[PDB]
Amino acid sequence: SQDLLERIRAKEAQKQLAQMTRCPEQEQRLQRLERLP
Amino acid sequence: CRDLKELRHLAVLNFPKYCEPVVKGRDTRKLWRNIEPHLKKAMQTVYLRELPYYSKFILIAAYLASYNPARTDKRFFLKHHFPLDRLLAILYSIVDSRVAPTANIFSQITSLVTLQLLTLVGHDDQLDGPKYKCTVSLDFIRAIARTVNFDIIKYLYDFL
Amino acid sequence: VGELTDEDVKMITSLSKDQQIGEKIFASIAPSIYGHEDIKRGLALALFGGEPKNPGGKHKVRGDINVLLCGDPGTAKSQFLKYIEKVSSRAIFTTGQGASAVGLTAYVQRHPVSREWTLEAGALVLADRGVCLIDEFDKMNDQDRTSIHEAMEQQSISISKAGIVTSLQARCTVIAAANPIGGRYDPSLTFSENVDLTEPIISRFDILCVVRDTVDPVQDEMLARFVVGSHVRHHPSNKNTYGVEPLPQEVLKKYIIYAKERVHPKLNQMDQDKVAKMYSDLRKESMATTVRHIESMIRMAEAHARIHLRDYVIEDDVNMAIRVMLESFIDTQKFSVMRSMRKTFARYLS
Amino acid sequence: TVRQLESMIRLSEAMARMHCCDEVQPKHVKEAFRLLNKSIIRVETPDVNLRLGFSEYCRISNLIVLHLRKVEELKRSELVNWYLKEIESEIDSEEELINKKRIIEKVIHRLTHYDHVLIELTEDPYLVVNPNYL
Ligand SMILES: Nc1ncnc2c1ncn2[C@@H]1O[C@H](COP(=O)(O)OP(=O)(O)OP(O)(O)=S)[C@@H](O)[C@H]1O
Ligand SMILES: [Mg+2]
Repeated sequence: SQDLLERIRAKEAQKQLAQMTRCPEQEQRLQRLERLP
Repeated sequence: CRDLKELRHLAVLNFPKYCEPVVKGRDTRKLWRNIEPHLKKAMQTVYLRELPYYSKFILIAAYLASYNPARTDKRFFLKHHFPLDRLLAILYSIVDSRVAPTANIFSQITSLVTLQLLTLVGHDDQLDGPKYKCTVSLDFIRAIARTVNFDIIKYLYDFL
Repeated sequence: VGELTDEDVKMITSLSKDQQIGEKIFASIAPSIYGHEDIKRGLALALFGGEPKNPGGKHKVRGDINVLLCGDPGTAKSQFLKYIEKVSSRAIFTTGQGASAVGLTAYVQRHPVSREWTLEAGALVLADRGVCLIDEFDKMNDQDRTSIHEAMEQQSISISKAGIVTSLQARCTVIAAANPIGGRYDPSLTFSENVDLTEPIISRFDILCVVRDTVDPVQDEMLARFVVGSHVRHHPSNKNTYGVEPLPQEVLKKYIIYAKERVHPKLNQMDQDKVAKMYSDLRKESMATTVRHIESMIRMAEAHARIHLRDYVIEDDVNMAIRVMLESFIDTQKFSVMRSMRKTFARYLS
Repeated sequence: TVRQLESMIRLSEAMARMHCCDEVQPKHVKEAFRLLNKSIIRVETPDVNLRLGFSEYCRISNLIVLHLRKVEELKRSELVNWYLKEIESEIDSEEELINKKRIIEKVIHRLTHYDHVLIELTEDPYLVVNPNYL
């Protein structure tokens, strides 16, 4: 059913949001680290 | 149509065709599909329920005289650059053949006046300077022009 | 002529013996443009050119055809001019705004180093023996127009400036483009009234072609189909009315060169009575509304004979020249009289 | 004139380049047709009674009429189910689903009872298109 798929997608989105609760600056410095040399 | 009488009259008129399909053999889709085009044909009329040769030329000339300002007359007819005389000049210009001023054309003018296609404006006693107006719809004059092989749109100043 | 390969000559001769050579020649011009047979016909006929003559060394009869093109916007006149620019072996393109009288003609100048009077050739002078294209000729200043008539009529320019008098040849084919005043051509007015040019300038022109815009659904279908097909064909990644296959561009160019440089027709089988009667009728129907028209028709017949690579002119050339000239003339008249003109001259148009 | 046709082809090519698609699709043509048509344009369209935009209202009406006319060669619940199936690519939360249900119910009722473009035939009534909508 569509409801089951949407709830699964919402659960995945919530899990990924909890994953990205980490500070965005952590990856921004990593991005800059490749540009430094 | 919100008129109860008119809607009831329409229902009375159209009911037999409503009941034909079931007689031919509660099928809502079947009835609607069989009946839809007739309804569209009926809605075309909600509230509604061959001239002689020279007469056509007279009519088109009268229409041109009525709907074309006099200043542009020579611009449309003179080869190099409303009263009855203007109509006569325009008619002589339009027709490729020399038409004699037989009394029959005057009889045609008077008959066209009688048929409520041309309205007399001036006094009835004044039959030397009479005034006329044309009351023919544009679609009618376009249709009658087509049967003559004449393009009236090319001479209408307003459209240009 | 010396550079021509004998294979090119044999191909040209094999094309000449074809009975449908004219049809494929006309269809070979502007493949990317649809319809408009009359304009390409007239431009090709002018491109082939007539035979200039100098009877007795007293007066010189030009063998050049001047074409003026007035049309409603959206008919790809500039595309035709650009194609003519590319095809011609010698071609110069000028715009109306950027062409001054001093620029178009030769002018006297003092040399920056040695400081003697010197002549610098204009566009028309460099167009000698070639073709000159004028775009937006209706934009010409009247003062700039004044110098044009001399080169149009005599195909030579006499410069009398700063104590220097010189004569230079101006044998060129001139193609001029113009737009009607107000942006739309009025069929209820004479051709002279719709174009802001004096009568002598129009008289110098030999062929006049007017193009209008009409809303025809079938013609719209044809235009859309042809345009989208052309767009599909000419993609860089991917890189007729007469029913005849167009010729290759190089073959057409070689044919034009050979025809220009070999054929010299002779008008020894012309019936003067027919043309005399036609010219009398032309006078009758023009005063109701000249010699150079007859001269243009004569050089037109000469050019048409040159198309078929014939040393002598057959009367079919005269018939086609009469037909196209009459079509050009009636197109310049008012609507109220062109029907009567067509009825009167239905003998030749049929 | 033909210049506008060339502009239309250029607009289709620009839409194709925007989406990084190696081939041109008719969706680009449909998108560019509106922009060529609109000409005179207001600052902002007024709201329609929770409010919804006029362009979105026309979009929903066009989609529903096209589907009904295609099916002619339905039921209220079945059509709503189809719409929810088609709009699945955009909804990401339950609140959006209930909002879309509210919107579609309101739009269907409004078209049935105010614009008369949809005619009811006798809890799941049959819906038919007014035969004079193009
Ligand atoms: N009959 C036609 N067939 C094919 N393409 C055409 C045709 N008419 C116009 N076009 C296209 O339309 C484009 C623009 O036309 P233009 O040449 O600018 O119009 P125009 O008739 O020269 O009037 P102006 O000089 O621009 S005001 C051309 O480059 C062609 O690609
Ligand atoms: Mg142009």
